[PDB]
Amino acid sequence: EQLANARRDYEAEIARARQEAAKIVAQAQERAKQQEAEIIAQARREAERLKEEAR
Amino acid sequence: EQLANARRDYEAEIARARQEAAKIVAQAQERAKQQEAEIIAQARREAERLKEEAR
Amino acid sequence: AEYFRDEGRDILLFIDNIFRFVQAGSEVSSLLGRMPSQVGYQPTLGTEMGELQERITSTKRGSITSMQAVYVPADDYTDPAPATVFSHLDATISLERSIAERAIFPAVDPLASTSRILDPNIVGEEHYRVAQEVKRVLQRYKDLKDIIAILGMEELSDEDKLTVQRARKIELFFSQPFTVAQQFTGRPGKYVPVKKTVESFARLLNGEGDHIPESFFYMQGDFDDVLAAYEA
Amino acid sequence: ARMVAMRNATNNAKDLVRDLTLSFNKARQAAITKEVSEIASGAA
Amino acid sequence: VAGKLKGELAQFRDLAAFAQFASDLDATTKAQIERGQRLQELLKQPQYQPLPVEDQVAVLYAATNNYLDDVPVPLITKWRDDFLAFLRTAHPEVRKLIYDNRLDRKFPTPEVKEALEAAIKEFKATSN
Repeated sequence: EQLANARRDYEAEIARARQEAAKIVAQAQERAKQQEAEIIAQARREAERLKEEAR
Repeated sequence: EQLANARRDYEAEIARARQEAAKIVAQAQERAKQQEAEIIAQARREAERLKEEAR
Repeated sequence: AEYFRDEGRDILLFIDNIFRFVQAGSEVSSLLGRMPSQVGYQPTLGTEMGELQERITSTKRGSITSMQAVYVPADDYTDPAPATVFSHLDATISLERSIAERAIFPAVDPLASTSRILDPNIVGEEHYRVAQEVKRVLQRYKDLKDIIAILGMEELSDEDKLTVQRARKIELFFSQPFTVAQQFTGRPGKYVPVKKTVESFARLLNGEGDHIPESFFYMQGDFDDVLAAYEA
Repeated sequence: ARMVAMRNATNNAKDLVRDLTLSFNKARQAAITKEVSEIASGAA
Repeated sequence: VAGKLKGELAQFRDLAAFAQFASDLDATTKAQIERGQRLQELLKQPQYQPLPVEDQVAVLYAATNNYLDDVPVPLITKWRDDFLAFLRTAHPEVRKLIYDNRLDRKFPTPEVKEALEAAIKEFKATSN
C-alpha cells in the first residue's frame, strides 16, 4: 500500500509540475507583453524628449 | 525509486518551464531593443532636419 | 564670563575649537611681520595662550570652569598648537563613535578620559578607590573580546564571564538621562551627585548589581533607581 | 617547523625594522631641512 | 535603509583582519564576510551611470534584507543592473511608489514593503 501511496503521489506531483509550468509560462508571457509595451512607451517618450530639446 | 524519480521529474519540468520562460523574455526583449533603436533613429534624423531648418 | 564671576556666580565657559584661536594667532603674526616659530606658528604662542587660559581660574569669590573643544590637525598631537593647549588642561573627555552608535547617548569613553583631580587627596579615598576598580576591568578595553571572537567564548571562561558581565553592566550604567533631551526621548532627566555616583558604583562592584540582567542598567540615574526598576 | 618559520619571521621582522629605521631617519632629517628652510626664508 | 549598510560595512572592515589570514572561522564569520563583500560589490558603480534615489533605495533594501545572499560576488554588479532594468521595464509603478513616499517617517510601510519584495522575488525566480 505504501507503493500505492507512491504511485498516486508520483502522478499527482507531475500534474502539479505541469500546472505550475503553465502558470510560469503564463507569467512570462504577461511579463513579455508588459516589458515590450513599457520599452515602447519609454522609447517613444525619449524620442519626443529628443525632439523637444532639439527645438 | 518512485520518490527519486518524482523529484527528478518535478525539477526537470520546472527547469524546462523556466528555461523556455527565459527564452520568451529574451526574444521579447530583443524585439523591443531593436524597435527602440528604430524609434530613436527616427527622432534623431528628425532632430537633424529641424537643425537644418534653423540654419 | 568675568563680569558674572566678579558678581560671584559660578560660570561654565565653552570655547569651541581653541585650536582655531591658535591658528588665528598664527595668521595674525604671519601678517604682522613676526618671524615664524616651530611650524610657522607665532613666536608668542605660550604667552598668548597664557593671557587667555589664565583668566579661567577659580578665585575665592567666584569661578569660571571651562569645557573647551580641541581639534588636532590630522592626528598629530606633537603639533605645537595641541601641545600648548594641553599644557593648560586639567581633564580630557573623549567622546567615542562606537559608544554613541550603541545607543548609549553620553558617549564618554571610560578609557582615554583622564583627569588630574582623580587622586585621593582631593576627591577622597573612596572616590579614587571606586574609580580605580572601575576602568580596571575596562583597562583591557575588554581585551577578552578577541578570545571570544576566535574561540566562541570557549564555551566556558570561568571568572572572565563574571568580569565581562560586570564590564558590560558598567558600560550600560554610564548612560544618564538628559534633562535637555527629555522632550525628545520622552524620559525625565536625573541629576546624580558625585556621592551618589561613588556609592552606586561601589555597590555595583561589590556585587549588588548581579542577579539583575542587562537593559535594566541601560538608562537610569542611580543604582537605587535600577533596584526600583528591578523590583517593579 | 613552526620554530623554523618563526625564527625566519623574526629575522625578517628585525631586518624590516632596520630598513624602516633607515628610512625613518632619512625622513627625520628631511623634516628638519624643510623647517630650517622655511624659518630661514621667513626670517629674510 | 543605509544604517544597516553602514553597520555591516564597518563590521566587515573590522573583520577583514581575520578574513585575510584565518580560514578556521565559524560559519557566522564566513557568512558575514560574504555579506560585506556583497555590499562592497554593490557599491562598485560604473561611470556616467547615476542611480536615482528610488533605485538606490530599492537595491539597498534588497541587499540588506538577505535577498542577495545566494548571488555569488562576481555577478552582483550584473545582478544590480538586471534588477534596475527589471524595475525600469517590468514594474515602473514600484519605482514611482518608492519615490513618492520616500519622506515619510517610517519608510518601510507594508504597502511599500509589498510590491517590492514581490518584485525582488519575481526577478530572483525568473533569472538564475
